Amino acid sequence: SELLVNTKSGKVMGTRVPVLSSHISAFLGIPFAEPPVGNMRFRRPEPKKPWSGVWNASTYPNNCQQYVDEQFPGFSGSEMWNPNREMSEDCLYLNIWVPSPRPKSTTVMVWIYGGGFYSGSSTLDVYNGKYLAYTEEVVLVSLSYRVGAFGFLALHGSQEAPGNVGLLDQRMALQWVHDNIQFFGGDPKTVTIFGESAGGASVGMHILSPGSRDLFRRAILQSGSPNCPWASVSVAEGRRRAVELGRNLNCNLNSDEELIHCLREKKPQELIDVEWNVLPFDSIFRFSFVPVIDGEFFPTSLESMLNSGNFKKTQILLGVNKDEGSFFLLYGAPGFSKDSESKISREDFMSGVKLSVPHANDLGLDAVTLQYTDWMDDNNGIKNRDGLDDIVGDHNVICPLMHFVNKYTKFGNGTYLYFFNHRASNLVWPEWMGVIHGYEIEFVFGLPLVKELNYTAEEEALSRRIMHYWATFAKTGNPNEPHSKWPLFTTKEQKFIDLNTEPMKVHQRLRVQMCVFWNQFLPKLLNAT
Ligand SMILES: CC1=C[C@H]2Cc3[nH]c(=O)ccc3[C@]3(C1)NCCC[C@H]23
Ligand SMILES: *[C@@H]1O[C@H](CO)[C@@H](O)[C@H](O)[C@H]1NC(C)=O
Ligand SMILES: *[C@@H]1O[C@H](CO)[C@@H](O)[C@H](O)[C@H]1NC(C)=O
Repeated sequence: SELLVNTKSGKVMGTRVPVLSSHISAFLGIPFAEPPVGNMRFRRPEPKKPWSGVWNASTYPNNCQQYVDEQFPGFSGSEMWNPNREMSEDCLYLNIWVPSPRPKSTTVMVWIYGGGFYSGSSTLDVYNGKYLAYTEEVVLVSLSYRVGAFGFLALHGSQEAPGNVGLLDQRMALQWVHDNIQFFGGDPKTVTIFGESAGGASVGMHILSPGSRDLFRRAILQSGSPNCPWASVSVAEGRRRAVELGRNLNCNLNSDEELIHCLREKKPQELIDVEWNVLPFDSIFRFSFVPVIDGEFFPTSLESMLNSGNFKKTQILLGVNKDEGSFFLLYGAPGFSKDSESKISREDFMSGVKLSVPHANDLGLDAVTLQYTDWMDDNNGIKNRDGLDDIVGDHNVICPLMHFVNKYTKFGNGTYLYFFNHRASNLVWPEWMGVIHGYEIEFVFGLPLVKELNYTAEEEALSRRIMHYWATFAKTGNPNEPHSKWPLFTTKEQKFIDLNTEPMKVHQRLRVQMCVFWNQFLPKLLNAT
């Protein structure tokens, strides 16, 4: 039977699922590690003990314990990202969608969710791999990993809460896939990891980390880069945040062992309740528990690794959306609201600048402000709103990604860059938010192919184009159909393409004007001052 698979960890039984008037197999909730509960909380994941009998892989697993967004109760726009299954620390499972009939050795894609390392679920409707698996005939895997303090509390030096364990969870799932995907018809030597936002930064981190490199072949990064300003902290800052968390739960802070023991005696929600209290500055696009530059998972600083070519050399496909910053300004910056056009005053603009570059001194805040203000029309509310949107997106996603792509391309074996700028016709978020962070995902996963979802014919065609670009690249290292063009991104030309419903257009030097400011000038200014 097609729904029965014997793996090295034991036998699993899947389920048939309908998709676009057809069907494929799905093995949901396959465990890849021992439950990270009790004394195991904060510890590195342990490989799953093989089992006898048949594991029921017919239903989605629990979602990891995480902060739940209740900023707009009942609103589909935000609810679609919240956990849609019971939360539990016993959450280390993966999902696999397999074409029917079962392939023998086909292209494999592994998805990594990316809610800023503090949230995300492999079970969201927007992450349903059945459309992509089916349409492109690939074996689609979505993994899970601990988020928040559970996945990233870091007390460097202790073996109890070393930090980066959520990245280790990802690595274990990649290892399981590498070891067992052949049994589901996938080619373990042709695995492409892909992810968005923190998932995109994660993908880059596995490209960098020596211990993760051999577990996959190619990589796709969507609106996320490993060098993003919010994607990691130093060992010292990580330690400070762990101590501060303990201080918030009235923990004994006499030793690491004292602190860790206390944190393990707290219920999941108690940790989540005070998680946002440990940030060092009032800021946006900053998350509490993220990867730590530790000397193990990351041998040296990211920049020196990038500079010396110390990373997996292969092909990558990546890009960004037009208005990456809007979501974060909506959730926090003074002046933005979901139901108004959010025209911004000069004063709120400046408050926004400060929330956006929290580490900067006044001179630095002045430099940014100068750079993004139209001094002829400095009180124009629309311009202030849009400039702030660009500041957030440029600083947090685009420029860090452009720096990564340029550093990578000097040593890689092929780069393909895109700029996604199509606003979905059925978007429930206000128009001022534009092409929002995370909204290219639904096209990558092919939801536009589903009639009831209300997309236009043009949108369905865009989704098919994107899915085929992603799948062809995963299979060959080139998104273009041989003898059927998305140009290769090179150090010299630096070409990229737009992804929308209009005829493809090739461009060059994506936001180079602003990224020279964020990647070369500002860092220099903050270091001199
Ligand atoms: C940090 C973050 C980054 C984006 C990616 C993401 N991914 C998730 O899985 C859950 C929430 C989210 C986010 C939170 N909130 C919903 C809109 C997308 C963004
Ligand atoms: C688990 O598998 C059994 C069959 O062995 C099935 O009846 C059940 O519905 C599955 N999941 C549930 C509902 O707990
Ligand atoms: C990738 O590597 C192969 C051989 O190692 C080489 O022939 C090819 O030119 C490289 N491609 C790129 C885009 O660098």
